[PDB]
Amino acid sequence: IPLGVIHNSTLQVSDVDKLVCRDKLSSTNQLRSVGLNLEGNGVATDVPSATKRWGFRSGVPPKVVNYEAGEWAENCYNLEIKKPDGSECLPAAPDGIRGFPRCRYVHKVSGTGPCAGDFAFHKEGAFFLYDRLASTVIYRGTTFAEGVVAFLILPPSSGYYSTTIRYQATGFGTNETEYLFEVDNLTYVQLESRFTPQFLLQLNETIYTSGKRSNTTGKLIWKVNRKIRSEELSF
Amino acid sequence: IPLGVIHNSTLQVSDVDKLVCRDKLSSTNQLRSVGLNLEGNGVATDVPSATKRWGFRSGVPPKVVNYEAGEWAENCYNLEIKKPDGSECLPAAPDGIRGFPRCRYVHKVSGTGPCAGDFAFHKEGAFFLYDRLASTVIYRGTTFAEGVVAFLILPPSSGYYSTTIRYQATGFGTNETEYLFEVDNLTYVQLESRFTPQFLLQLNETIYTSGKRSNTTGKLIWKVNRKIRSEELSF
Amino acid sequence: IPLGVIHNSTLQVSDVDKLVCRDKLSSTNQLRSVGLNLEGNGVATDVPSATKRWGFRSGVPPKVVNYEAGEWAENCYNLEIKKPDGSECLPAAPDGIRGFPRCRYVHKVSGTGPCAGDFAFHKEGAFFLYDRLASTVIYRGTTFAEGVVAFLILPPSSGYYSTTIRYQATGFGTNETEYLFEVDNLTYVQLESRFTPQFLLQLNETIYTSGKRSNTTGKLIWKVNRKIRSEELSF
Amino acid sequence: DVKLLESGGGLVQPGGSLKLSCAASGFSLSTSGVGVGWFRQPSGKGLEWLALIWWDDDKYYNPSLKSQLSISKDFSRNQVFLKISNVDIADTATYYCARRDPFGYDNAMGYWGQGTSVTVS
Amino acid sequence: AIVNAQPKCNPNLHYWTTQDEGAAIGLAWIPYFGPAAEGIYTEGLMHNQDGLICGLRQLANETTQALQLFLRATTELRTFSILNRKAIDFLLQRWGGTCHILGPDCCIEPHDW
Amino acid sequence: DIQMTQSPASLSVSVGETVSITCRASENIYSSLAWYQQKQGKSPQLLVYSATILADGVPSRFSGSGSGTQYSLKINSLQSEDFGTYYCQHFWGTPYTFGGGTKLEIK
Amino acid sequence: EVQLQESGGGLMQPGGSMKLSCVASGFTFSNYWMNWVRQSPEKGLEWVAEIRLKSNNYATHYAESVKGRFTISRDDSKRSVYLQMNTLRAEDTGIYYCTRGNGNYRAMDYWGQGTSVTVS
Amino acid sequence: DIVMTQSPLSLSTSVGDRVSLTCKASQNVGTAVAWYQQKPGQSPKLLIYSASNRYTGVPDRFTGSGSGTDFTLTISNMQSEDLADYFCQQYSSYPLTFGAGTKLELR
Ligand SMILES: *[C@@H]1O[C@H](CO)[C@@H](O[C@@H]2O[C@H](CO)[C@@H](O[C@@H]3O[C@H](CO[C@H]4O[C@H](CO)[C@@H](O)[C@H](O)[C@@H]4O)[C@@H](O)[C@H](O[C@H]4O[C@H](CO)[C@@H](O)[C@H](O)[C@@H]4O)[C@@H]3O)[C@H](O)[C@H]2NC(C)=O)[C@H](O)[C@H]1NC(C)=O
Ligand SMILES: *[C@@H]1O[C@H](CO)[C@@H](O[C@@H]2O[C@H](CO)[C@@H](O[C@@H]3O[C@H](CO)[C@@H](O)[C@H](O[C@H]4O[C@H](CO)[C@@H](O)[C@H](O)[C@@H]4O)[C@@H]3O)[C@H](O)[C@H]2NC(C)=O)[C@H](O)[C@H]1NC(C)=O
Ligand SMILES: *[C@@H]1O[C@H](CO)[C@@H](O[C@@H]2O[C@H](CO)[C@@H](O[C@@H]3O[C@H](CO)[C@@H](O)[C@H](O[C@H]4O[C@H](CO)[C@@H](O)[C@H](O)[C@@H]4O)[C@@H]3O)[C@H](O)[C@H]2NC(C)=O)[C@H](O)[C@H]1NC(C)=O
Ligand SMILES: *[C@@H]1O[C@H](CO)[C@@H](O[C@@H]2O[C@H](CO)[C@@H](O[C@@H]3O[C@H](CO)[C@@H](O)[C@H](O[C@H]4O[C@H](CO)[C@@H](O)[C@H](O)[C@@H]4O)[C@@H]3O)[C@H](O)[C@H]2NC(C)=O)[C@H](O)[C@H]1NC(C)=O
Ligand SMILES: *[C@@H]1O[C@H](CO)[C@@H](O[C@@H]2O[C@H](CO)[C@@H](O[C@@H]3O[C@H](CO)[C@@H](O)[C@H](O)[C@@H]3O)[C@H](O)[C@H]2NC(C)=O)[C@H](O)[C@H]1NC(C)=O
Ligand SMILES: *[C@@H]1O[C@H](CO)[C@@H](O[C@@H]2O[C@H](CO)[C@@H](O)[C@H](O)[C@H]2NC(C)=O)[C@H](O)[C@H]1NC(C)=O
Ligand SMILES: *[C@@H]1O[C@H](CO)[C@@H](O[C@@H]2O[C@H](CO)[C@@H](O)[C@H](O)[C@H]2NC(C)=O)[C@H](O)[C@H]1NC(C)=O
Ligand SMILES: *[C@@H]1O[C@H](CO)[C@@H](O[C@@H]2O[C@H](CO)[C@@H](O)[C@H](O)[C@H]2NC(C)=O)[C@H](O)[C@H]1NC(C)=O
Ligand SMILES: *[C@@H]1O[C@H](CO)[C@@H](O)[C@H](O)[C@H]1NC(C)=O
Ligand SMILES: *[C@@H]1O[C@H](CO)[C@@H](O)[C@H](O)[C@H]1NC(C)=O
Ligand SMILES: *[C@@H]1O[C@H](CO)[C@@H](O)[C@H](O)[C@H]1NC(C)=O
Repeated sequence: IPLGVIHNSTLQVSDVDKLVCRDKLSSTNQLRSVGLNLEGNGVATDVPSATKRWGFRSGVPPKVVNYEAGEWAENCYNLEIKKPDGSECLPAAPDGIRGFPRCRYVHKVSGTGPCAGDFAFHKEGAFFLYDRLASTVIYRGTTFAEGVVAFLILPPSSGYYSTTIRYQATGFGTNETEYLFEVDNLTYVQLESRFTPQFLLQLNETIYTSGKRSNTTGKLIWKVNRKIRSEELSF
Repeated sequence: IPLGVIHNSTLQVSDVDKLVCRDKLSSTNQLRSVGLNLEGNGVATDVPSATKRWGFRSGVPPKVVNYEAGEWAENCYNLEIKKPDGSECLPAAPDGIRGFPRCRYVHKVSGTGPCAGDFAFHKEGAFFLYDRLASTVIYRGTTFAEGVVAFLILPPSSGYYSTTIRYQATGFGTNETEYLFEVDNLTYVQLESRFTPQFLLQLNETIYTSGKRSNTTGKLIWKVNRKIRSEELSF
Repeated sequence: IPLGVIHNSTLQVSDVDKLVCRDKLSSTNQLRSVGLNLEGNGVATDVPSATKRWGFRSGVPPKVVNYEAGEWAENCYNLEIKKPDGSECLPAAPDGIRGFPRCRYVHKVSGTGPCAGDFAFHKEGAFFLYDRLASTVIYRGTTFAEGVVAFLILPPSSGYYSTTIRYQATGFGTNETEYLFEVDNLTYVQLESRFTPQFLLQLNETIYTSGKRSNTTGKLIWKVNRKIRSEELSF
Repeated sequence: DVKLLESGGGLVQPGGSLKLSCAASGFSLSTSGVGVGWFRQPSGKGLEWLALIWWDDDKYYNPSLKSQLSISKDFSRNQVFLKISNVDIADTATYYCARRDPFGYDNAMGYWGQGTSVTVS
Repeated sequence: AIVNAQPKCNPNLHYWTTQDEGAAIGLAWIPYFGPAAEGIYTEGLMHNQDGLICGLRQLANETTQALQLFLRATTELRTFSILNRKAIDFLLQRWGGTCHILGPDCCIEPHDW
Repeated sequence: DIQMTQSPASLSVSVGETVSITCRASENIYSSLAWYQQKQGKSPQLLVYSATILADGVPSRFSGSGSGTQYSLKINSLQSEDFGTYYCQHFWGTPYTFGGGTKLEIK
Repeated sequence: EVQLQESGGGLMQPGGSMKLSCVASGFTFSNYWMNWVRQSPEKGLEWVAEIRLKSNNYATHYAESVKGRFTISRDDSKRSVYLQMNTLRAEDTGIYYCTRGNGNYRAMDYWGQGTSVTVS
Repeated sequence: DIVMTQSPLSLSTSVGDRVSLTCKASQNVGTAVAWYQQKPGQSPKLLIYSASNRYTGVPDRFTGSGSGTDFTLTISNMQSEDLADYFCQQYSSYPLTFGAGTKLELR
């Protein structure tokens, strides 16, 4: 495994057959294993694509690795998904696991679907990052921010209190999977694509105000396109 | 973290900007992480003060650290304390935890009180020492001897079978907390202060002999000051 | 702990007071901790002797150690033994434990006996090898191949799908212990000694063919010596 | 020569449950392949089968009663047991324990319990 | 520099390892498209050239005996490493001594002009 | 105890000829098997270390094969220095066993 | 190079006893165990006995056809070996050898010149 | 499940009668059958083992025969002490089955 090297104010690859002393490791505190946010590569954040990126495998056991502190994520996820028969799906997090420190918008999902396999796994192999431990597998509950890790040789409440967007899932891990936004105990809006957290956040302009607000014994789903809100377009 | 260094037959602090070869680490077996007994600093051993030294915090998770073998303790403690509603308080010890090897007088306590928080913690941050693992948190049951740890660079049945003094607690973790000595299924003596383990041990001169010995359907508490024993001064 | 050293194309013992540079550790990937199969020393594989080699101790806690990949075993064992009162005996394997990768003939045993102690232990101290972790203790279920470990400094489905011989135990951990081979829900043959896995395998020449085959409401035991098969010699 | 001993539950209400047991005071039951079992004779009726238990840890039941019948044992005390869900008047019978007698060939059982009985009310 | 115990050495070494350099396809880097959990194993054969295999068994037995005590002395439960520590002492045995040429160390090359 | 045999009981040869010797035995999981030769007036000398590893100072011409009940000795070509008789043995542990040997007859 | 030499051979009357022996140098005894073998035109080479290293508490073995007719001894300060024949019965006329070798090979890699021992 | 029957369902007897009883079944028991004797207040004691061997300590008055689905029990020289409810049982298949039984009365 190659290490980044900072020298002549640029990155250099450690994997050479001569280690010239121009780079020196005076102490172990020059070492870093910092995590990086996958999102920083411009990777799409639509929740449907997030689902597309997870493998749903059974077979080989999960592993985790310790890593150095790293960059903030705008988007992160919490998951409650269960199998259609009401079986729990995906293991409870192991001791010492807690959600990532700085997500701006943790997305929370619940609902059921086939939830194939037992250990999930990222289709690209990207790490899930929980606090300071990278993982190859998704844990229940707590937030995982997709990312990668690198190793290099070195020469206020809103920072975590922010978080919006909780929604239901219909099916899971398959092409047929669908999501519906939920506010005020109302399931609504298909969330198909192209919606930033703020795009969705502004939809709360309708909550207890400009629309929706099913003041009935049950909740009504609106199909997103008022045209967008799709008020009274529920079926 | 500084390391002790033995050189010129004296301790020296490792944290210097030049490491002169006069000190040499020929092998890793010169290294030591030995624990030290807090009691060796003359710290009071009265059980009420021991209680005063524990924080009762909830919040940050417990941690432990491996350490080298170390000095004998005259006083150590076992704890069964529970919340007033009968809830268990403080986690069961983790695997591989066992009581300190050489305590002369393990003190055992049981009873209930508010037992605030969930992880206790030492108010001075002193380590709890279980066998070979230092801890920031108190575990149920097994003995922890208060201590600290240091790292330095180096150039018969009674040893564990001894142990006396088991007693009840009234309340816990608060100024109002009180303790009563117990022998022969009798709760007695407030144990307020100034009592060495031997001071208390000699009080067994009354057991089945010179006093107390409530040969009744119940047990009577005596309030310590025969004046000390406070025989028949129970209320 | 001495390390093997390969130099001048021969093994050499690392424990010398001078480390001549003729041996060089250019990287950590020259290091190996490889396991070795005890069976490669000609040690008997009769199941009764395997039982003779296990201590059945209670007392000191189990430990395991990580080790490098190593040689194939012809014989390995799985165990379901329980105490005579129906108590489980021996702990379930810890997480990450799985059976050895290449056993040709895993032997499986079930049944009950006194199963003295709680941690077993090898009488010679030989390691049990589970996957990549050596152990001082037997775990339930999964295969352990007896072996030892060494550390040295360096300068298709049948490979695991093979496996035969499952049998009952009568008593356990004691001189009186006895085993009976089982096929077709029939308990038979004392398996006293001298039987290679193939010696036993050829006995399936009788299954649904040349003998035994108790086509009754129950199964009959035959006492091994057709003379060997001991057909109709059950009592 | 084994002093097998009958034991069991007392009178029960119909729609109740029953526990039955026996013990082999004359034998350890440690020989492999030992089979013991239960059968019953309501009203002077023939040997209705109930269950089989093997020292090799094998269990069998009469399928007609199996839905409400379970086998248990306690070898450390040479004990065998039955549990019966939904005991009612159709379950009133004499009851017996049994053991292989020729031992090891064709079941050969054979050896019998003292006899007990169960009623409901 | 050791010789075999009365036990009988089988000179053959048939072994398996988890090592597998590279990847067959880029997706094989990914556990999702990775080999079955037993597929990691690879295997090979060695022969007792120069008595090495048999020597290895004896060495292993001695090492096992030494190791047993060390493990008793450990406090950690699963002892995942040791070799790293051994590498440290490999270096410590060679370093921190005075060392120009006169000391019997550091493999100093002969001096040219 | 393991029993063993060898064939041909002798082989007539010519110089530079490729030759081989069959040796058979009760099964031996050990590859411990080895070969040696002797000359009249001479103490036996090892030709190959157990299995196929050649004894030190043995010419590259020497070879061998097999495991279990069947194994062999091979020589790529012959030199007059190789005249003698040849053997194989069971060193699997104890008691040791030896082949009746063969004779290197000359054409 | 082993410096081995053999002694105590030659003709003896039947029904006797003798201690056939060897001596060697340049290969320390501390690293090995030794074997005696015998050969005849009528027999070919045959194993006679095994002498374990003191780590095995000097355990020994003999071919079953000769067992109890011979015992062995060794002296690791003298680097010497004894066949200690219990008997000199008959058919003992084959050439005797004593061998040693690397434990990671087998004892065949060293041998004596051999000796003749015969019975009348 | 498998049908078991016996006959005669009852038999009048007198001393010295040669008793003949039979047991029949839907399935070919193959001789894995046994016969039993019972009296009130008593266990159904074994009489016949494997369609032939009377159980040890059984008097030799008791003999039996047959294979497949057909079996018999007979009593030579019957004695009044032999009145009993008689049974048979199938050991070749299960759930276990037994004959409906028979009874005898001397007179
Ligand atoms: C590294 O490798 C060496 C071998 O090179 C191993 O050494 C073995 O060590 C064990 C003991 O640790 C030895 O076993 C002992 O054998 C004695 C003889 O058994 C034989 O004799 C009997 C009686 O005639 C025969 O029935 C049987 O077939 C054998 O021929 C036993 O008497 C010993 O038992 C006594 O002590 C043991 C240990 O306390 C008790 O458990 C017994 O109950 C009894 O009290 C003992 O079993 C073995 O012979 C050694 N072999 C060799 C070749 O040296 C090491 O074990 C190995 N290192 C490690 C750590 O595994
Ligand atoms: C859509 O609009 C509605 C308003 O029409 C909005 O509802 C509002 O939500 C906030 C937050 O829940 C409410 O204010 C809260 O009041 C409670 C009780 O006093 C406080 O405890 C809350 O403080 C906690 O949470 C804060 C925010 O995380 C923390 O900063 C703080 O430390 C506490 O943890 C909080 O102040 C407000 O009363 C309602 N108002 C109404 C009319 O509903 C809703 O949030 C909007 N939808 C979305 C998805 O944003
Ligand atoms: C106050 O005085 C009373 C006596 O008036 C005293 O009670 C005594 O306690 C000891 C210890 O419990 C008793 O002796 C024990 O007897 C049992 C049974 O035979 C033994 O098993 C005990 O041995 C175990 O414990 C020992 C001490 O730890 C170990 O050394 C040993 O290995 C065993 O583990 C032990 O010998 C004695 O009989 C009573 N006597 C009476 C009359 O009560 C009491 O201990 C005193 N109070 C205090 C707090 O010291
Ligand atoms: C003694 O002889 C009997 C035959 O008289 C023999 O029974 C045979 O066992 C094999 C294996 O169980 C049977 O073949 C199997 O058939 C099933 C169903 O189609 C397959 O699923 C099995 O395949 C699995 O197992 C294979 C072997 O491990 C794997 O290679 C494969 O990937 C699958 O996991 C298997 O093909 C066969 O039908 C019976 N035949 C009869 C007549 O019983 C028995 O095994 C012999 N006894 C012993 C102990 O060997
Ligand atoms: C199940 O296994 C039993 C046990 O072997 C089988 O019983 C056997 O049945 C055969 C067929 O009748 C018997 O052979 C017969 O023997 C008599 C004399 O003993 C002879 O007169 C007949 O001509 C015939 O050869 C055999 O004796 C009997 N027992 C044994 C051990 O062979 C049974 O057939 C098997 N089948 C089933 C479904 O039970
Ligand atoms: C979800 O996906 C499945 C498969 O991807 C769809 O079923 C396939 O549809 C295609 C045509 O688009 C057919 O050619 C295949 O034969 C079908 N089977 C397969 C490949 O699984 C299904 O229609 C999709 N439905 C939704 C709404 O997601
Ligand atoms: C236990 O402690 C509490 C507080 O330490 C006592 O209550 C306080 O008493 C002081 C006077 O000593 C008052 O000024 C405070 O207002 C009280 N409240 C506080 C500070 O908690 C209580 O009296 C003590 N009782 C006993 C017997 O322990
Ligand atoms: C199993 O072992 C025990 C003890 O090893 C046997 O009982 C001992 O038998 C010897 C004679 O062989 C007596 O001298 C001892 O006094 C007995 N008690 C001991 C030492 O435990 C027992 O007979 C053995 N039985 C079987 C069949 O394994
Ligand atoms: C939403 O519904 C739940 C029941 O599903 C109810 O407990 C809760 O009070 C509701 N939320 C609000 C804010 O009324
Ligand atoms: C003390 O009391 C307990 C019940 O709380 C009782 O079990 C025990 O026997 C008593 N102790 C003695 C030594 O009598
Ligand atoms: C063996 O017996 C078990 C019951 O103990 C039964 O479930 C199983 O079907 C039997 N095996 C076969 C292959 O019939």
